[PDB]
Amino acid sequence: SMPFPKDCSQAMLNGDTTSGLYTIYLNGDKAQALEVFCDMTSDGGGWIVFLRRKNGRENFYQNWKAYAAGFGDRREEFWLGLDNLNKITAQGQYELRVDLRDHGETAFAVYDKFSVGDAKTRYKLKVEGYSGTAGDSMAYHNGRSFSTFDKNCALSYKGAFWYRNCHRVNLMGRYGDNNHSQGVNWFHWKGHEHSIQFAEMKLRPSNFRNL
Ligand SMILES: N#Cc1ccc(CNC(=O)N2CCOCC2)cc1
Repeated sequence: SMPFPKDCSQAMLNGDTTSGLYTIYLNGDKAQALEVFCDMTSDGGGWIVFLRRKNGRENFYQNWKAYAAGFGDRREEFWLGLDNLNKITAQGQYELRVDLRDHGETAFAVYDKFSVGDAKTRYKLKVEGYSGTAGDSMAYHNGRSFSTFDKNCALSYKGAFWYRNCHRVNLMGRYGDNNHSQGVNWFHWKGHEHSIQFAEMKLRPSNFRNL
């Protein structure tokens, strides 16, 4: 086992194959402990989950500081934090996976290159190298800064995201809201008038597929 695993891939290779809460260590630094939910079953496992929607119990209409820091219950609905995402994605080349499920139908998107810039970039999104079944709805968002109501798409749709004008992905939108562009949307899968029941966003090293 690795003593200070820097992500869920180094925690999984540590022989922990059950999905659930693990400690990772940013930059392998024992002073930078972070509790994360690891999805150890989806497409080979080793994924840090950084967003989960599943029941509408948690409020995602939250401010910049909340999106920077993270909020919620890792075992249920939560957001990991943009500062965490920046520090993880700085450690190497990461891949994004998005898992979606609605009324028994499932879809996914994988982006071979995924990174989140630091606060001086307003947590700029990079997403490249799409494959999957959900449709490439993140391409629209590539290179955009993060937006919250207090830093207007976030205000207009009462969510938070790497908004443009405004979205094809709104996974931090209002739960069960089928009104146009208000809900948990992935446009190239279920459009803007269908709020998705279950959504996860997760990341792991892009080289995990052959390590
Ligand atoms: N994944 C995740 C996730 C991230 C943060 C929270 C709650 N916020 C939080 O832990 N911060 C940082 C440490 O002290 C308390 C404030 C919940 C879920």
